[PDB]
This record gives sequence, structure tokens and C-alpha cells, in this order.
Amino acid sequence: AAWPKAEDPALVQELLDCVQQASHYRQLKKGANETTKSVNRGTSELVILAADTQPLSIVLHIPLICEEKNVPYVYVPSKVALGRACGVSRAVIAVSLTSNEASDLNSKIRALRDKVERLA
Amino acid sequence: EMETMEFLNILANTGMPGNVFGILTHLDLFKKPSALKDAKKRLKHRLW
Amino acid sequence: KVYRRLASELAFDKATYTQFRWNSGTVTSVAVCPPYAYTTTKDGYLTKWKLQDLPKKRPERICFAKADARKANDKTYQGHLKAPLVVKASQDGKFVVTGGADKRLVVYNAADLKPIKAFTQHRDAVTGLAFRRGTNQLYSCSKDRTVKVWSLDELAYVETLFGHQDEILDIDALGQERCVSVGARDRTARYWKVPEESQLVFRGGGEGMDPASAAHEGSMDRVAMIDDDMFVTGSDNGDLALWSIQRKKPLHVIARAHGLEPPIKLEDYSADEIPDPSIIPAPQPRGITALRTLPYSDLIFSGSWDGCIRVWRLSEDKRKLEAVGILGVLVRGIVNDIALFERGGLCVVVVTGKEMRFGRWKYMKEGRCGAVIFEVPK
Amino acid sequence: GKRQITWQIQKNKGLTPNRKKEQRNPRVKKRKKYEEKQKKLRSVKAVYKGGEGPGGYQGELSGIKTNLVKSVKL
Amino acid sequence: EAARLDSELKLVGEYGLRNKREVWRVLLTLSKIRRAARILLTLDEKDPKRLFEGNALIRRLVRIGVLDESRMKLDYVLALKAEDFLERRLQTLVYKLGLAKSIHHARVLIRQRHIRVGKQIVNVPSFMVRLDSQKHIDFALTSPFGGGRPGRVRRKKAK
RNA sequence: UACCCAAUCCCGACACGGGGAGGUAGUGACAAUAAAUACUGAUACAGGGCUCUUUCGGGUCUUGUAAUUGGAAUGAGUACAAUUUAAAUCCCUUAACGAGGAACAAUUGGAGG
Repeated sequence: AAWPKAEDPALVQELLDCVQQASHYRQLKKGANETTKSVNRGTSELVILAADTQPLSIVLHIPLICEEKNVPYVYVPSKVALGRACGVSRAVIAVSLTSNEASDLNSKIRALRDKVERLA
Repeated sequence: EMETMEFLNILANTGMPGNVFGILTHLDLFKKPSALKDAKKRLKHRLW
Repeated sequence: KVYRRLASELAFDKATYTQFRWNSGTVTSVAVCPPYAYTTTKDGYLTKWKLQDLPKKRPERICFAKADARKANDKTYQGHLKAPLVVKASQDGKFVVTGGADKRLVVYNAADLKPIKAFTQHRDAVTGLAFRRGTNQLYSCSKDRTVKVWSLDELAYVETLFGHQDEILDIDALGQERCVSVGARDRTARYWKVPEESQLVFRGGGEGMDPASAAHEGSMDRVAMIDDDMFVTGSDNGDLALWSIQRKKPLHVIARAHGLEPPIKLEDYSADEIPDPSIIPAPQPRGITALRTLPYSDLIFSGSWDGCIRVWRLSEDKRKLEAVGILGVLVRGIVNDIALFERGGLCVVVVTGKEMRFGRWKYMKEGRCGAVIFEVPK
Repeated sequence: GKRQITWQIQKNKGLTPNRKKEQRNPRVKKRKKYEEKQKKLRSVKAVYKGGEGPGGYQGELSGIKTNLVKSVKL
Repeated sequence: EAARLDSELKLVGEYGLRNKREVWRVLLTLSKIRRAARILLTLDEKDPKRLFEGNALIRRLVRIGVLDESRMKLDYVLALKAEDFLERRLQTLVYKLGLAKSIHHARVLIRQRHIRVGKQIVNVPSFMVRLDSQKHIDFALTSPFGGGRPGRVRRKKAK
């Protein structure tokens, strides 16, 4: 059901490290409804979705809006790891990290979405 | 003081002699020798 | 500080356990004052307890102290406002220190359990806490990526130490004036020379089953100094790595130290009238949640949420880690903490609950909010 | 009982012209010059300035002109 | 020229600089680094001079955080720029970490001694913060945003 | 036309006496280095602001005000001390004051009404 699944060799941890960097930079929206609202408002640059979700239909409904707006999306295999990487003290199943006109995080964003577009 | 500035411009308007020497006194009425050199510097530059 | 080797002089298959529990949310950490014990529970309790002797297997609680959040406004109240997270006890038996997420670390008398000092020097939260052995010098590493060393004899802060890239999760100390502290997602254990204010970085970058289930080193959760020259770190992809101070690399890393998780059920993963196993994600390794050692010994106690508490040992050249087996040969739940004590032959308490120490990421309906006390007599 | 020297003799101002509070500080002047040259830029080209708001699409809020071709003719 | 004036004004506005001397200072050190990179590209590949000196230059720039850790070639060292240097300045790092509301607020804070880099407070806003030291930018303990005394206008008002 | 043998060194009946080497301080826009002269809100009111190739024509959409108020931050300076030192100074520590323009008072040039 999750066909752009991320594989093991240092791509999941690059994703979660960029997630933690954006959460320190306050450029990140947490949870399914906030990812949905950020994609529909178009400010999203990339969206990470957990794949260990009890029933997967939530992180199945998000890729439709992401494919309609043409933003990259990728599944990491642990919502507990995604919540720990964000710094939430709750398990997060969907993470969308936005765009700003001036940062140094955007280089990591660009390399990450190049790797994700190669993954798709 | 105004008497010092008055004599300086009275002398300059009437006729400037060769040698005028500024003599700065009452330096012992000071407590901080950083304020002392600051006062010497600012009084020297204003006289110049 | 003499070196011991008691990895073979114990009978782990003959361990005697008391798996009890009491009215608590989730117990988090324990310290070992040599007759006593000190529990912290997320309800907001710190309970000082008395252990047992053989020549009745449950402790008798003697006293506790509760966090009072009503007097956050009210001044001259040393003590916590929120629930504490870590506790340590001085080997003198006269000081007990506890730090929580209420941005302050308090320290007081062990006997009457009445708060005497409430340090507010940290800026985010207190995550890790360690004593120098035989001395009242304290090392508290925090969530604002710093670690403050305190001189507790005069009840005073002496020095701070910066340099960690992410939030600092654990710290360990030994008899000298050093530290070893692990930070989470930077994958870094920093060895701390406190008098000259210097550090030594150790960057992990860790590397018939499914291939996508082999996860790299995500965080670096727990740390344990086993002697002066080497320590061990436990990382939430299940990596247990022995590190030497003489070398820049891991000395010996062992992978998936508590195995993989079970793959989640189709009856919860997909809401369909046909459950098909054609699609199900690869399970991830259950990482180390607690990790401890006895100082100057060959004992590596590692506990995850597998329901068992594993024990490892050093090699004869002390340049490798080796398995000696599962200790409880269950102790279900998420192993929050391990504490060790020698009778003269060792009693280890294991602190487990329904979730992890710092956040409610993984709640478990299985497991109990239990201190589980077991000893090996040989 | 001494005659203090006043500020006009203390610093020899003379007849320097009157300048601005913006001109007495070279950073604040270069802040206000950038705010007004970023303002002059919006009146020539079109800045992005956020997409659709949280309220949605309230129409093209300042006119639609039909006979205007604004494409670079290659 | 109008191109130089508009470029320097864009730098002075986008990063809250004081004059064009700071811009020319950064352009001078950037031209020195880029000249060293061009001189190392003059030599052929697998010359030991180019190998060790280019590895030294790239490791230096990655350690001071200007060059990204992804791209580590001498061609990207040639493709370096003054916007990257002024981004590595301290004042824009305070503005981007969000201790201050604007870049001029950040310059004001660094001047009147509120933030600290690591242990010691920093009085200069052009402090080139390295990548390892980027995280430890916070309010000092003697600042009223950090703690201690409630401060000056607070004391005059609370009296 | 500054101060001292206090350190390193030298000479003598000689542990003490004597040293124009040496070290300490002062000036300095000739250069060179870092950077203050402000930061941030709310309300009220006005309807225009800006631009150009092509000009009695075209382009773009939020900008102001000597308006009314509110917050904080404070180093120059003043400065108890202690310290530094041959004795002082500087440095590092440091209690107490220290911002509303009519001021704690930015300048030099050029163009124009």
C-alpha cells in the first residue's frame, strides 16, 4: 500500500535527522491534520509519513493530496521514531516540513527531495 | 571658562602674538586617573 | 578501583525474583543507597524505601514526597512542581538528588526527605544525573544540550559544559573527575575532562531475515562507564557498543541486542474483510531502554521492552562483548531502569512500566508499573 | 560662582546644516532605505508574498485585466 | 555603478549590516578563499599538493559551516558566496534561531550583552559562528531573558 | 623635561650597600582592529504610494502621519570597594545610579525645489 517506502541504508536516518533539524528551526508541522492543511495551503516542501500506523488509511489519504499538489512524500517505518525525532512525547504518524525563502536547512531539503524523487 | 574663551577671541581679533601656552592647573582635584587623562585629552583638543 | 572478573562466578539461571508492583502510574528510575531504594513515579512521587535481607520478599515503604504544582507561584518552596525523571543517591547516604521536567533539580537530606535545595540553573529539563563515586560532586546533563557540574558539599553550582549537538540523554561518572555523556540524535558519546574543561568525541554512525529490518543507529540512549579506560553505549536500534578511550572507533559493537519487534497484526494494520499478508512493513529492532554496569566489573545489563532483561560480559582480552544469556531463566513491560547492589551475591532491581521514561511514545497495555527485584546468590 | 561654558562653545557647531534623525545613525538609515526600495520593487514586478491565505480563494482581489499580455516574447 | 549599489544594498538589507565596509570585508575574505581554490584547481588531479591542500580547505570550510556537508568538491568551493558567509554570521543566526524578532533586534541584543555563545557572552555581532557551536547560542544568565535580576526599567517601575 | 630596581643581570670587607641595562606608565585619525547613536507592539485617522520604453499615455496594490498611547533592553558616563602592581594605572571581578529628542546633541561632500 505504501509503494515509495524508504529503505534501510542511511535514508531513514537522514530523513529523521532533517526532521529534527526542521523542528529546531520551527519549520515543521506535526500530525495528519496539520500535514493535510499545510499541503492544501501549498507551503509544504516534503512530507514524511509513518508506515507502522494502526490501520494505514490515514497515511493512505495524505498521498492523494500530495500527488495532486505534486510535493514529494516518503514513508519511514516507525511512528515512535518519528515522534522521538520531532520531540513530541507522543507518536507522530505524519510530518510535513515547509519552505522558507532563506535558510541553510533548504540544502538538506533539496538533497532529500532529490533522493525521494529518485526513490519514486 | 567664558573668561578664557573671551580672552582667546579678543586676542585673535585684536592681534595674534607669537606664543600662547595653555597651562592646565588644579589637576590634583581628581580622584580617578582615568578621568584625569580623559579631561586632559578633551581640554587639549578643545584648545587646539 | 581494583579490577574484578565475576562474569563466571554468578548463576544467572538460578536468579530469585520478586515481580511486584504498587499503586503508581509508571515508575521511572532508582538509586541505590546500600540499605535503601529510591523510586520516582510519573504520578509525581519520590518514595524512599527499605530493601530486604534473607536471614518476606516485598519492601516496606518508609516515606515519600509529592510534587506540588499548586505552589509554582509560591516562593521559598524548594521541591518539584512537576513529576521527577531521575534520582541519584550519594554513597554517604546523606544526600539524595532528583531532577525532573519542571526545569529544576532538587537535592535534599536522605532521611527525613525534606527539600533543602532547588537548583534552577538548567534551561529546559533535566534528563540525566550522575554522582562521582566516593565524592559529593554531581554531574547533571540536561535537555538544553548542556551538562552542569555541582559541588554538593557546599550546595553550589561550580561549572557548566557545552558542546553537545542534540539533547543529552544520559551521563555516567566514576571515581575520578570525568564524565561520559551520550546525546540522542547526534549519535555522539562525549568523554568529559571536567578540570581542564575539554571533551573527546566518539561518533557512532552505526551500520535469514528481511534486509530492510536492519536499522542504522538512530539515537544513542543509554551509557555506562565500566572502568576508567572504556565504556558501553546502548542505542535505540538495538546496538550495544563497547567504546575505548584510546580509540576513535567503536571497540566492539553488537547488533540487535534484544532482537526485532514482532510484525504488527493484519487485523489492526488493515481494516479489510480479507487480511492479506502480501503487504506488511518490516519490523524494527527493539532498542535498549536501560543499560547499567557494576563499576570495575564485567557486567553489561541491558533491558528493552522484550519482556526479558539481558546480561552481557567482556572478553578475556576485554576487547569484545560476549553474551552470557537471558537473566530470568517474564519481566514484561518497558524496562525503564536498572540498579545494582552487592550483598557482600548481588541484588539488581529492574524498573519497568507501561511506557518509556521521558515521553509517552510507546504505551503498552501489556506490562506492569513494577519494580522487579531479583538477586543472584553465587 | 563660576561662568560655565555652554554647549555651543563646547562643541564648535557653527553653521552646519540641519540633518535627520535617520542620518545620525548609519544602520537605521540603511534599514529605512531597504524598506522603501523593497517597497518600490513591489510596484514594478510581482512578489510571491505567500500563496492562498487560510481563508481560501476570495477572488483575484485587485482586478483582472483581459487585454494585457505580460509574457516575455521569446 | 548601480549594479554594485543595488547588490550591496540587498546584502545590507537582507542581513542587518551597518555599512558597506562589512560587505567589502566579507567579499575580500571570500575572494581570498576562492583564489586559493582556483590555484588548487590549476594543478592536475592526484597531485599531492592539490590532494592534501584541497582536503584541508574543504575540511576547514565544512568545519566552519559555510560549505555544506553534502557537496565537498573544489568546484563548489569556487561556487561559494557572500550570502553564505553573512548567513554564518552570528547576528543572522540569532535572528534565525528566533531569540530576536528582527535582525536589528538581534544586533541590539548582541551589542547589549544578552546572548552568549557557549560559555562566554559575545559583544560582537560579526562573530563567525562555527557549525559545532551553532547550537549553543542562548540568553546569558545575567540577562533578564535568562534569569537573575529583573532588570533596569523593571527596577525603576517596581520601586 | 613621567616612575622604579620590584623581576633577569653586575660590582664590592660584603645576606643589607651601589647600578642610565631592563621593566612600568603617558601621548597618537599615520595606519590597522571590533562597533554604539536605539529595539518592539497596539489603537486612531487619511487614500493614495510607487514606477516606466513610448508621457496629456500605460503598469502595480496596501502605504503614510510633527497622530494617540504602551512595553521592555540598556552601554557611554558616574562609581563604593576588593584586586593588579616597587607604588599606581589598565585588564578581569563588581554593590549602587545611568534614555525620551527641547536629548547622553554624526559628520563630510554633491544635486534640486
